[PDB]
Amino acid sequence: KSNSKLKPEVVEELTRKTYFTEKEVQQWYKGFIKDCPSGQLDAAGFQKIYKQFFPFGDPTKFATFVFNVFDENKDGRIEFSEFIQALSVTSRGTLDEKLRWAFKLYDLDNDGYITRNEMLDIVDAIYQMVGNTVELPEEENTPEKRVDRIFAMMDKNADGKLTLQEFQEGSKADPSIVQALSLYDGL
Ligand SMILES: O=C(Cc1c[nH]c2ccccc12)N/N=C/c1ccc([N+](=O)[O-])c(O)c1
Ligand SMILES: [Ca+2]
Ligand SMILES: [Ca+2]
Ligand SMILES: [Ca+2]
Ligand code: NA
Repeated sequence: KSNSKLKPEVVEELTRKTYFTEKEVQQWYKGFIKDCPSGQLDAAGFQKIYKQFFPFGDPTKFATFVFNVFDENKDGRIEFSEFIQALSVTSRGTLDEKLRWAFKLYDLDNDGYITRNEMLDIVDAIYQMVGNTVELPEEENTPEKRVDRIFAMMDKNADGKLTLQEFQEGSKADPSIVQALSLYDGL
């Protein structure tokens, strides 16, 4: 096995917690192990993954935000159970499940609201990750302008924070958000 096989009860458990079949779970564990022999992905390794996908801007900050959502137990490592569950929601979830995950990504302090400064932190990290290989349209060319449009559309009581309900409904109102979150294996 060389631990490239999971225990049977662990295969059954992870298949039951994800949109993957038993075979798919086993294939992902095999790749996870070749790429991370210790069975634990650290923040540095996560940033390397994002560094290859996005070699034009600095993805340090954004990969760290994502790393922290993958890291459901906050021990500073991604283990396979965490990895596979995060991949299942982000690649195969329903729109409501992806929106719940997205909310956890933006709710940096886990208090149930996304403030404007929280969203600005995430959106700045995204802008930095893409980097200015291309010029954006003027009305969305800073992270501030993007956050202001989002709060205009979604902050219904205009208190400077988004509840989970405001983010979900606000997200569903915008066709480009709906589109981005309704993919299954990217399609
Ligand atoms: O290791 C991975 C996944 C993954 C895909 N293909 C692989 C091959 C080898 C190892 C890992 C992978 N990080 N992406 C994570 C992720 C997190 C959040 C979002 N979001 O922000 O939407 C997303 O789209 C993907
Ligand atoms: Ca962990
Ligand atoms: Ca918060
Ligand atoms: Ca609000
Ligand atoms: Na499954």
